[PDB]
Amino acid sequence: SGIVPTLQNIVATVTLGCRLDLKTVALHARNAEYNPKRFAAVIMRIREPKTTALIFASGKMVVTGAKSEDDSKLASRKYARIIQKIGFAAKFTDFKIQNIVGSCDVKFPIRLEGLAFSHGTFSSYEPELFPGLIYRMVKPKIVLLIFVSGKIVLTGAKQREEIYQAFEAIYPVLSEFRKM
DNA sequence: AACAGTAGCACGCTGTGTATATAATAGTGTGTTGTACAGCACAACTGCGC
Repeated sequence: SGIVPTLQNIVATVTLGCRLDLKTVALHARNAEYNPKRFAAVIMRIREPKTTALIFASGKMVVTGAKSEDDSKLASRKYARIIQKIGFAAKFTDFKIQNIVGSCDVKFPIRLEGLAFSHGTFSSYEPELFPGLIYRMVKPKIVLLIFVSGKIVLTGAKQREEIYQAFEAIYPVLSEFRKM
């Protein structure tokens, strides 16, 4: 082994606590998009940490694109400050990470059909529909996308340890189904 | 007759469908409920006439 998964995307939610006028928000923000007809939220962005926020009239906000939990909270506080600077009585509350995505490379090809047959109740593999095997782990409850190349995607985690836990649990199985 | 330029065709590369999680919230679609409108031979009935 020796491989440890790399975090790729962190999704979080934040309650600003006050109602927002989206045209005002979009108008005053330096990096905003807002087309009511397409989606009901201002799509705001900041350069550091590089992230994207979906800002709603209710004052709720979704922050995505961060590569670390630190970066997620940091960028979230920053978006909240922007809203304040524009003039609303916003508050940075209820910061919570909802989804963590990770990925790695085991460095060997995998026999997906064998794995799907062996771990049938957790696996779903339809190569004509999507080339990767969808593995639904029980403990921890994580979803893994397994590819012939040996590249692995882990998602559905609320905490970093779950990403790490799942990979540790899957590695022996990937080894059992290697090609070379 | 030869050379240069322009147009057309073919090939290669980049971008967007499929799948995973996860939050946000008002809309859109579907289903259900309510209201309104549109071959014998003999056996029995029944029908007609006295």
